[PDB]
Formats: sequence, structure tokens, C-alpha cells
Amino acid sequence: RDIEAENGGAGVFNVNLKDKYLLEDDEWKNDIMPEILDGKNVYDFLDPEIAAKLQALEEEEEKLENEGFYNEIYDGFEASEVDDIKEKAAWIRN
Amino acid sequence: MGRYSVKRYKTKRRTRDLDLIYNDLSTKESVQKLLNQPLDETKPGLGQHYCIHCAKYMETAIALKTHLKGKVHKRRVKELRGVPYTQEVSDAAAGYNLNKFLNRVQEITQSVGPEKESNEALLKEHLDSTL
Amino acid sequence: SGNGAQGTKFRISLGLPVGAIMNCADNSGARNLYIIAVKGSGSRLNRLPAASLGDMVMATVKKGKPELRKKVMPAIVVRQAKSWRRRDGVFLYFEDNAGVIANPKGEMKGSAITGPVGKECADLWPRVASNSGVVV
Amino acid sequence: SHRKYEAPRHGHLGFLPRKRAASIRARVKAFPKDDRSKPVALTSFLGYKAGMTTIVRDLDRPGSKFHKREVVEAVTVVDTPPVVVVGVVGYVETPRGLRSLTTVWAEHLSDEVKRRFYKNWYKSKKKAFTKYSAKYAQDGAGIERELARIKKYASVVRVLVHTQIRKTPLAQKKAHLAEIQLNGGSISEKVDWAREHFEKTVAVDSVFEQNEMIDAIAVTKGHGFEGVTHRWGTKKLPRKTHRGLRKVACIGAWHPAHVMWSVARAGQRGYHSRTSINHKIYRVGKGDDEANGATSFDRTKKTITPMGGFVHYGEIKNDFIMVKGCIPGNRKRIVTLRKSLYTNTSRKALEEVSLKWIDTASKFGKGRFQTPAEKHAFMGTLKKDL
Amino acid sequence: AKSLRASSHLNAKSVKRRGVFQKAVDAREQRISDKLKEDLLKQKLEDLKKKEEQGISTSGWRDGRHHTYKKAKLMKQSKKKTSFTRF
Amino acid sequence: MRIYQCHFCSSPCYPGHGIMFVRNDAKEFRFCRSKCHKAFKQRRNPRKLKWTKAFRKAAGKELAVDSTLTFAQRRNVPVRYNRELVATTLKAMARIEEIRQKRERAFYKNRMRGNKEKDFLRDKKLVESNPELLRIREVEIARKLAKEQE
RNA sequence: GUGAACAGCCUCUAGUUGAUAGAAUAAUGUAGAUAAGGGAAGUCGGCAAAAUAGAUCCGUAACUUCGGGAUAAGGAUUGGC
RNA sequence: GAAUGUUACCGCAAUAGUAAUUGAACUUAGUACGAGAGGAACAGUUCAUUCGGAUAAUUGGUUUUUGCGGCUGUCUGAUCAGGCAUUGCCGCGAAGCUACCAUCCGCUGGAUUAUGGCUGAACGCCUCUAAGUCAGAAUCCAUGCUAGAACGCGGUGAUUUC
RNA sequence: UGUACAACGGGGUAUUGUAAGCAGUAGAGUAGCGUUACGAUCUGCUGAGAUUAAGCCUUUGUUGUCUGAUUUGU
Ligand SMILES: [Mg+2]
Ligand SMILES: [Mg+2]
Ligand SMILES: [Mg+2]
Ligand SMILES: [Mg+2]
Ligand SMILES: [Mg+2]
Ligand SMILES: [Mg+2]
Ligand SMILES: [Mg+2]
Ligand SMILES: [Mg+2]
Ligand SMILES: [Mg+2]
Ligand SMILES: [Mg+2]
Ligand SMILES: [Mg+2]
Ligand SMILES: [Zn+2]
Ligand SMILES: [Zn+2]
Repeated sequence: RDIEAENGGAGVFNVNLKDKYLLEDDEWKNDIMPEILDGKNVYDFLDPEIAAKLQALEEEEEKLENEGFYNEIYDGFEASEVDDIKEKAAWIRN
Repeated sequence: MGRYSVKRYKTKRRTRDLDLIYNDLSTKESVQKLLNQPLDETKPGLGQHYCIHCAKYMETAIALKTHLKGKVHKRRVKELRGVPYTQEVSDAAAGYNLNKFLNRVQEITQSVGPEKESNEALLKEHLDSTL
Repeated sequence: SGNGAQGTKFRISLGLPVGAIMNCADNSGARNLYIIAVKGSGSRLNRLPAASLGDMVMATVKKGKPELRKKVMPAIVVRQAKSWRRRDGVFLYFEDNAGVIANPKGEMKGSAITGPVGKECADLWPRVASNSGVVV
Repeated sequence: SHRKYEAPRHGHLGFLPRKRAASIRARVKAFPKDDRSKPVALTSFLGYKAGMTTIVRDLDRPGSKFHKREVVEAVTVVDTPPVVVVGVVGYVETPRGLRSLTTVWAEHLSDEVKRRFYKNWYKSKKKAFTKYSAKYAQDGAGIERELARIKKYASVVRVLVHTQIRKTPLAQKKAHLAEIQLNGGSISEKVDWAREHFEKTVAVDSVFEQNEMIDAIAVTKGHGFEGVTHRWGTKKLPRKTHRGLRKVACIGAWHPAHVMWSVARAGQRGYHSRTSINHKIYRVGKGDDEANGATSFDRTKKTITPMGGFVHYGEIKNDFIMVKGCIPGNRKRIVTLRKSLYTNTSRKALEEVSLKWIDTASKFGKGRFQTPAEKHAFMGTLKKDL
Repeated sequence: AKSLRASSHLNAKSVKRRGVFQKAVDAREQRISDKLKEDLLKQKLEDLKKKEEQGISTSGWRDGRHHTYKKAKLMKQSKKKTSFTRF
Repeated sequence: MRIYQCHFCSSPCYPGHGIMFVRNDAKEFRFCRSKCHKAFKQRRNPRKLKWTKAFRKAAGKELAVDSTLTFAQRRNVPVRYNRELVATTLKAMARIEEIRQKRERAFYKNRMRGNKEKDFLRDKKLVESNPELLRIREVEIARKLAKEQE
């Protein structure tokens, strides 16, 4: 109340709540915490060892890529023949 | 927007929710309490003859029997079969609290489900015997 | 903004004009409250005094104890079915209109409140917040 | 005899007559008082109203119930590309008021501002200012004499500027020309500033900045001929009243044997000049900023333009002013932004605005997504994508 | 309540107005003037870079057109007896 | 400030959008649109309405169980603010979203394989079943080619 | 054809396509609708509107000239296959 | 809306009108005052009542968008696609319009009244009054807001080749 | 005779709610000889299909259009 009275008084003084934070670094007190990123909430992704979790996800992704997860002719027909069949069927429908 | 839907689903004319009815039917104690109700002068039939599935009071036991022999009651009973669709289902569909949704689904499949089914069967045979 | 209310009140959409009937959410024996006046209401020709969430009204008990009936008592509105805007960014509403019986100092006659209580009313009245089990 | 129940009259008698405005550009009736000690500055600016959107603000207001809390507020976006200085006008004081003494124009004018002088541009030979431009030859005598006359005699100096309407999505090609008063040093300093700024552009951040209170001057949206009930707010007469219920039942019952000027009558609603004051600037956005719609809390790289663009307006590709609330006029209308006429003494004039989020969902419907990338991410793969 | 035109409220407003509000106004005006000068300098630099590729008595009449028009106007006013200041 | 998911259709609910309904048991129901709110008031089943994420997940139109879908959950135990942890989270969110989009694309491609075979069989059957129209087509093409030649 | 039905709605035979027209979509009207929350606080007065409605089953008070009251009241239901 | 050379742009302001209002809250403070019981205000801040002017980002209402879908009866042989039922009926419904059912905004200089004074005679006391003069009310006149004399005005651009 | 204008077309942005056609072993049962026939409905191709300026945004495409009449002088 003495600080408030010497600065602005009641209803004028704007106290900084971040001054009482017990952080690892005192330079982090006046840091703006992000909340939104591309339609997602940051707070429900925030977690320690998320680096390890993302590393495990990357290992799984590499395994899927190696296995081949992401990768015109029929029995008795050639590509030109099936193109002719498709073209004639489109003509018939029209 | 139209008058029929407006005057049926006004907020002051709202009915009890399906998940609440499922919670009522899941536990045997709740079913016993709803079957043995105190005499209330403000209720139809003095608070007796209460259909738990439809959450509806009848004036008489014959009215309750006719209600049980009907498609509206069958419609509600069919609606009360599966997962109750709480907010966790929509969160999981959006991709949020998926593990919590999976745990709830497996709990319903394992423990809550068959107990609710047995309670429903006992209620059905009790109503058939007494009516 | 009423005697016993803690601080100022920001404007809420009005849901309950004079003549409305709301449920009684306390355990004093009343079943419903019939609004006859709104405390702090303005003066305008032809305009009905109307209450909102957190407002103090004068109410008569229509259904309840015979000793409780046939008198006018102060009440506080704790639920309304008319949608109102919260400054955090959503419009919201309850199923019913409901209030609790209080004294002119804002103290509850009953000892507990059943059903949810609006944050505006609970923050405005300290005794409602003390007797509330569910706050939104 | 006397009226039994008192009631305030319907409508404001100071906004009479309720007629159509003379011009679509509303006149600035007063400028801030000039202080000769201050540096040279413009007193107003021109913009085009684009639309409205929504923000979330982290409020710092001691004594308020919403102190240290979030509030959702509506804002108006005004597209403000830089204006171009093309002239200067000197005003002397007379017992009959302010009188314009002389006007000096720049040597080169663009077709945008030349079109303001024509009713049929495509058929004209485009001869405007073609002989005036010849007075700049051989050291500019005449131009120098008129500038010296303004320095010697004028008590008020105004600068003639015009909008760069080609930068907006507007279908109109004709620019808007207006006088903006110069408040600053001496008359000679104002004249020197105007002369050195001929054919130069002034941007909106060299007139206003963030957290400043400004005034909006514009013509309201027209509504045509209107009855008394919605023109003045009178109560409707009971059902099936003879000769209509959307009327005043008795326009006169007393001695003067006339209809009083203070009685509500049917007529024109809207399209009036209006000056509203004390609108706080929430953002001064730069048009070359790739993320002028992003905040420190919201890391999404996006601009101010909503999905699908502003309805009936288009995209915002220039500097913009985001003020809170609403201003008179409709979308795509020219508006004048004026400096405050007095030193505001409210704490809201000293508050610093920090925005946490800016809404960029589509205004063409119930917009659910902020970006097309977000919409694609939510929906997934469509039939035509495969 | 005290009106908007109440003398004591206006006096207190003036006392407040002479302080922090006027100081903030002055600081904003200085910043805006600096930005305006920077904008003019940037336009000058862009014009110089563009040109790199390519490379007093006020007495009497204003002009002859003004002299002829004003003399004809005054002669017409004298002839038609429609002058504001001259019989 | 938080992005909520619609109770009916799981669409994102941004601040100042939609409407909330509070029940007697303190359950909040947020709806992104009046459409979803009115469907809920009419007591329709979102697992029966096809345009909802609940229906799509139940019917298998899009993948529902994956490693990239377990990174988002409500955090009821807060952690102390850490600048490097925040930066790592901000990069991880982008990486997770990119991987999830790739897997969703793969799931849809696996679901839609076989369509080319079905369309080819339908086209072949139509061509076999319409001989006379094919003769008309041949006559028209021959007349057009003769016109081009002369 | 639907339906208890010469009801209302649609159709076949037969007969009409007549009644000054065109362009725009201000106020006020004439005729017809919808509306959040509350529910007669409106008004001399619930004026006007709204609500009810067919059919099957259960059930139905005072009073009474014993014939009635009575469709009293109050409830459950209705599609398709 | 004719006319005073024509035509165009930017302005001035005679005159006329004029608008804001009330309550509560924090602090001052459980302080002055008071045996006690009780209990203020100025300065500094925050909301709300009534009124007024706008505005449609959001929420709500509205639907001939006859936009999408569905239902009854009949009719076009059936499917498909459709007609009619004086907008057939039911659900959603953009755009537009709109709501204290939604949101925003609404000021500051001179002169005064009652009254309190200063100097000071009348009247060798005295006296705010006689001459002179200081302050002082939601009052007055302005600032600010609306219109702009169609017979008030200024500055500026262009001014015809048969 | 051009960041020219228009009529279409394209891409976005929105509204609704999954088109027509084909197929299945899903379908209470019933009839004939495990099969076949009928069968409300269910499922897949299919957030499909339809509409989207008439006062939405945008546009390297296609096709065209650019013209008559009257009056005015210090
Ligand atoms: Mg009255
Ligand atoms: Mg209004
Ligand atoms: Mg919109
Ligand atoms: Mg209503
Ligand atoms: Mg009455
Ligand atoms: Mg009355
Ligand atoms: Mg009777
Ligand atoms: Mg004070
Ligand atoms: Mg039909
Ligand atoms: Mg004296
Ligand atoms: Mg005039
Ligand atoms: Zn039932
Ligand atoms: Zn939704």
C-alpha cells in the first residue's frame, strides 16, 4: 500500500503480478506465454520430455517410411485400350 | 425456428437427458430409488408408475402398461443402448483427450454396460410381473 | 446496486419482468417465487421493471409452506433462462429461472443452495457464494 | 390542460433537419487549436471503411472488475493507404470570418485526382491544370509570389491532399480531395513544409499512433423514406387502429392551429453527416507486414483480412487503422479521422492496448476456421484432392 | 449529481489535464513528428535511387487574367449598382 | 483464452462464437453454431448425422487412433514456465501436425483404393452393352474426319 | 384417387384461359405469417390471435324431471415393412 | 428546380436549431466527530439508470436465396426428373434488415444569481454599495454538434474551328 | 483500344447434408426347389451431389463491345 500510494494511489496504480514469479531465470519474468498456434492450444501440448516423445514419433515415422507406408493396366488390357474404353464410356454417358 | 419445433423444444419445456437416464439405469440403487418413490401430490399417479427409460410419470398402472406396449418406449429403449455420448466423445473426435475417451469406452464395455443391461432386465421382469 | 451487494455490477440481459415466476433454489421450504418488484429499477413510462442474474427482487411465495406464504420477502436471482454475454467471449443461459430468499442485508434464510449458481451472482453476493455448492 | 404523466420527448432536436447530406464526404467543422510551439503536424486523415471484426484484449485497468482479465471487443477496420499532398491554401481573418486568400498547387497531378474535376472523364481532352503547370517554368515566379502572399497574410494554413484510391479494391477510380489543417510552427514554417511536401505521400503512422483517441466523421448509411415509428422511436398504436397504427395519434390538440416543428413526422432516415469522438486506436497495421493480423499470444502467421475477404469490400493490402467499437458510415465509404479537439482526461485515453487475438474467420457465414490451412487440416482429404 | 458543466468538476479536470495527460500528448506529438520526418527522408532516398537510373513583393495584381477579371467584375458592379461597399 | 471443441460436431469454437448451455449438473455444452445448438435442442444424434466428426470417427471415414493423436490432452497439473520448453513445444506442434496430415492422407488413400478398378469395370460393361450408340459415334467421327480432310 | 363422406386437395371427358397493361419495390395501408426471455404486467373489458381438434383403447364428478349431464374432466397411442 | 458568361473542384458562416441526466461503488476510513450507539466530505478512481446518436464483428429474431434436404395427397406407366395444393407442410439456412434480445460513443471557456467578501462615503461611529471591486448555481453567452441564405460570399481549374 | 468494359468459365469463401447408378450376403420373415424369389431398411463407391451475388472475394482462360442525341461564350 505504501508502494501504491507513492506511485499512483488506489485505483490508479497498476501492480505487476509477474514480479513475484519464482522462475529459473529472472529474465523470464516479463515473457509473454503463447496460447494459440494454427488452431491448436499451446497449453495442452506443453509437457516436459516432449522432445523425447517427438523423437519416438520421428523414429516411428522413419520406420514407416522404410516399410513403404506412403507410396492404368488390367488383366488382358493395355493402357491405350483402357483409355479408349474410358473415352467411349464417357461418350455413351454424355 | 418453426412454431412446432419452437413450442416443443422451448427451454422451459425441456426433458431429461439420455446420459442422465443411462446413469440412473446403470446402478441398482438408483433403479430401486426410482421404483420406490415417496408419495408426491404434485405428480401424476402420486409419483408412482414412473417409466425410468422415458423419465415419465403415468396416472395409472394400466397407462404404464400401455406405454410399455408401444413404439415410443421401444424407441427410447433402443436409444439407450450404446455409449451415452458425453463431451469426451466430441473431444476425441476432434483429437482431444483420446486416451481418456478410450478408457471411458473400455470401462463402459467391461463393467458399466453389462450391469446396466442386467438392471434393465430385472426392471423389465419386475414390471411384467407387477403389471 | 442494492444494499449488501459487494461492488459494482455490469449490465446483464434482462430476463424476468414483473409478474414472472421462478423456482426457489434454497431449502427454506418455498417452491416458487413470484416477482412483484425489482430493486434499483429505473423510471420510464410503460416500461416494466425487469430483473437479471444477480439482481434483488421483492417476491411472494406462491407454492410452499402456508406460514411462508402471504408475505413479501427479498430474493436474489441466481439462474435465468435468457442468454447473456460473458466478457470472456460466450453467450450462455440456464435451463430455468431460479432465485433464493434473502434479507435486505443479502443474507440467506436457508443454509444451502441446490443447482448451479451464476458466477455473476456468486461474485456479487458473498453469502450466496458461501451457501453455493455448485458455482457454474 | 397538463399532461398527466411526464416523459422525455422522442428524438434529439439538435440533429435537425433530418435531411440528406449535401456530399458523401462529411465536412470537418472544427480543427484542434493551433499551438505555435509544437512541430508541424497534420490534423486529420482520410480512409475507407472496410468492415468489422473481433479481438481479445488483455485489460490493464486499475479499479475495474475486469482488471487483469480478458475482454472480447468489436473493432472497425479502416483501410488507410498514404495520401498525396497536392496543394496549399491560405486563410485570413476578416470581420465576416475566415476567408481563403489564395491556393497554390503542385506542378504534376495524377489522373486519380484529375478525375475529380470531370463528370465525363473518358470523353474529355484532359486539359485540367495544363496551363497552370506552365507557371512553374523559369524559376516559378507567380508560384513564389503566391507562396509569399500566404506567408505574409494568412492566419490559417491548410494542405490539399487526395486519396490513392487505386490501391483499394474499390471499383471507383476517382480520388477524394480534402483540406487538412496544419498545426505546428509559424505560418512561414507551414508554407515551407507544404511546398517541400508537394507531390509527396504521407502515411497514417506519421499522423496517428497506437493507443490514441480519434474522431470519426462520415455520412451514415441511407435508408430512404421512413415512418415515424422507426424514424423517431414512437410507440405503435393499438391493433387495427383506423388509418394506421405506425403513426402519431394526435399531431396537435392545442391553440397555435399549426403543426409544431417539434412533432415527429415521416421522412428521410440515414445519410446524415455525423461526427463521433473518442475512439481508441487498437492497432496501426503496416501493409507490407506479413503478419499484421498476429499477436504475441497468437503465433499464427496471418494478415488482417478474414477468409474470403471482407464482405462487399475485399482484401486489405495497405496500411490500416483498427479502432474499437463502431463508427458512422457503411463499408467502402470514405471517412475522415480527426485528432481530438481537447486533451482527454480519462484513464482510457492513457491505457496501453495489448491484443491477444484477432478474429479472421469468414464474415460470409458462420466462419469456423481462421485460415484455409486450418480448414484443410480439420477436414482432411477431399474427393477432388486425390 | 454534478453536471458536465459543473464548475468544480471542470476545475479539477483542468488541474489533472495540466499534468500527465498533457505530458503523454506531448510525447506522442514528438514521436509522430519524428516518424513524419523519417517518412519524408525515406521518400527522398527512394526518389534519389530512382533518379540514379535516369542519370518578393506581393503588391499589384496576381496575373493578367486576374487583373482583367477583377476589373471587369468591379466595372459590372458599378454599372449595375450591386456593390456592397461603393455607391 | 482457449479454443474449445463443439459438443455436437467437434468444430473449433473461437472466442465470441457460438453459444453455451449449462445443465443442472454443472455440465457445460458449447456449440460452434446455431445449427449444432438447434440440433442438440431437437435431440438429434450426432453419431447418426453424417456431417459430424463423431459419425466420421465411428464409421471409420478418417483415422481415430494414432500416435499423433495422443499429444493433446487437458493438463490438470501445471508446470513452471520455461522459455526453452516453450520453444521446443512450438516446434513440436508444427512437426506433429505435419506428420498427422501425412498419415491422414495415407489413410484416405488406403480407403479409396479400388475405385479405379470399379470404374473401369463399369465403363467396360457399358461399352459392351451399348453397340448401336458406338456405331453412331463411329459414323459421326468418320464424317468429321472426312470434313477435316476436305 | 385420398377420405366416414356430394367435405377439402389432385386428375379424365367436356369447357375456359375472361377481368386495361408495362416498369420499379419508399413511407402508410388491405390480406396473410414468424419471433428470444416473460406470460394479460395490455385494455373499460383476454378485443384479436394462440392453444384444442380425426380415429382406437382406458377412464369420466356435482346435479337430475332418472331420460340426461357426457366427446364431462383426465390419460395411452397412430408411419413403413 | 429556372436565372443572372458556361462548367467544375475546394471552402467561409449570417441565421436557425442544440443535450445530456441520475444513482451506486473503491479509496479517503471505521478517519474527522462522538460516553456510546453510530459515522461524513473534497482531491484520486470504477460501474450503472434515463435519454440521445450510430453500428451489424458476435449472439438472437426474420426467409421467395423458394439455397439444400425431408413429408402428406394426387398427377406425368415405373426409376429419374418434376407439376399442383391461393408462399402446401416440416428442419436447417447464408446475404440483407434488425434488438437494452446485440455492441460502441456522448466537452470546455467567459459572464452571472442567491450568498460570502474588499476598499469606502453618505452620517468626524459604522456599513458588501452609493462611485469602484473579488469570488460564486445544474443559470446565460459562447466552445463543440446539425443545417447552410435555393436572390449571402471567397479561392482555384478548364473554357469550343466551321 | 486499354492494371478498358462486359458475358461466360476457373479458383476461393459459404449453405445443406451424403446425388443418380451399380453392388453386397447386411436385412424381421414368407413362398417355391443349402440355393433361389420378394422384401421397409442398412452398408460402399460418397463431407458426396446441388447452390454460391442477384448489394461475397479473386481472376495469365474463352467470346465479344467501345456509340449515338442535345445544349452551352465574358
Ligand atoms: Mg402506460
Ligand atoms: Mg435505434
Ligand atoms: Mg456475415
Ligand atoms: Mg415470444
Ligand atoms: Mg390489469
Ligand atoms: Mg394499466
Ligand atoms: Mg359440465
Ligand atoms: Mg470526488
Ligand atoms: Mg409428391
Ligand atoms: Mg469598510
Ligand atoms: Mg447557398
Ligand atoms: Zn418408456
Ligand atoms: Zn458445431
